[PDB]
Amino acid sequence: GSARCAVCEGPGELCDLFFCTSCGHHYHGACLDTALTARKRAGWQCPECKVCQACRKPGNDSKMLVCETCDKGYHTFCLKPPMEELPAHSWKCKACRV
Amino acid sequence: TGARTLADIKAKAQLVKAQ
Ligand SMILES: [Zn+2]
Ligand SMILES: [Zn+2]
Ligand SMILES: [Zn+2]
Ligand SMILES: [Zn+2]
Repeated sequence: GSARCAVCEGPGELCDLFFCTSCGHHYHGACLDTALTARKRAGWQCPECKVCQACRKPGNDSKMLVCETCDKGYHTFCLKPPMEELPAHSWKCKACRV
Repeated sequence: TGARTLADIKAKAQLVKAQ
């Protein structure tokens, strides 16, 4: 299966690209702006089917914080430590922060 | 550094996808 890029259109090998498990299609880091890491290399749910780690529902992209290194979804209104507002800075794991 | 995190990742995805 070519599993061409989900959002960019183009064929690619299945090993050096992020392969979404649910969707079945892989994609380049540049297209979705995802850092190349072993955790995501295995295959992280692309933003097209991402879910909150609290309610397991998508949407609220501007109000949802996603980890740069690992794949985790945090809702500004129901994340692990709930916040009263949207952080002006980045809110992800320490490694994710950098 | 801004909420560009998922905001830029998924929202831009819509721009390139919907395009
Ligand atoms: Zn691509
Ligand atoms: Zn997916
Ligand atoms: Zn993280
Ligand atoms: Zn949530």
